[PDB]
Amino acid sequence: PGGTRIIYDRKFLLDRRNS
Amino acid sequence: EVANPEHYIKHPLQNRWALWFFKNDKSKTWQANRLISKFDTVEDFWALYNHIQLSSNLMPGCDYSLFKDGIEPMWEDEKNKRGGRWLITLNKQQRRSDLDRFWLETLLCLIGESFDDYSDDVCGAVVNVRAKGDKIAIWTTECENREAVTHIGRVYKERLGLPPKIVIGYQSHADTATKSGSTTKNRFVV
Ligand SMILES: C[n+]1cn([C@@H]2O[C@H](COP(=O)(O)OP(=O)(O)OP(=O)(O)O)[C@@H](O)[C@H]2O)c2nc(N)[nH]c(=O)c21
Repeated sequence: PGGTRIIYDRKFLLDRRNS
Repeated sequence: EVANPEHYIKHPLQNRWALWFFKNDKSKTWQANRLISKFDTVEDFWALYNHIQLSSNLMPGCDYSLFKDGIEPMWEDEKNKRGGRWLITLNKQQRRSDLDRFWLETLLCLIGESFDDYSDDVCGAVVNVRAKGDKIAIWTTECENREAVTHIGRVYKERLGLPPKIVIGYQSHADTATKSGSTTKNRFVV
């Protein structure tokens, strides 16, 4: 508990597949 | 003079990951059959992903493993010996329809830290390409951490989007059969 974890939703990741 | 990060900085991942490949030689020791590369940003993940063979294009008997940097994709590792895995068993037909997208979703779950705090229990995932049926599994560090293990399994099954009625099981590594099958049981199910 406690900690600024870097979290990415699938949409965010997929939108940069080719970027 | 302060450039805007969003314009030129790569999107960092919570963890640095390492991709491994396994080529069955039948003769050599399992361990003797290798690291591909590592990455710790979204852009670098895709650059690697986009130039390697899709799991469904690999020869039967090969594996792809994505584990947090420092954790070898084997039972003996400090972070896996007391752990286990959520196993996804695919039929032969699913090689065409679900293998590749299931593996990609697994990857996105890992690097994206999709299990919230319980993501710290995640070690990695492995996909086995086999003629009798492909398998995908997410390995966790401690088989006794019910809260973490059950939540991970639940979110994982949801993310894959397979029929909710289908049940998957979690087996600890220290319990793998050592005889000829000796009933390999599940500690948890979701
Ligand atoms: C993940 N893993 C697999 N092996 C070896 O690889 C064999 C195959 O294990 P497998 O997980 O690759 O499934 P496979 O479909 O090939 O075979 P099956 O399910 O028993 O039909 C094991 O029985 C071990 O001999 C392993 N051997 C060691 N020492 N350590 C590991 O972490 C490890």
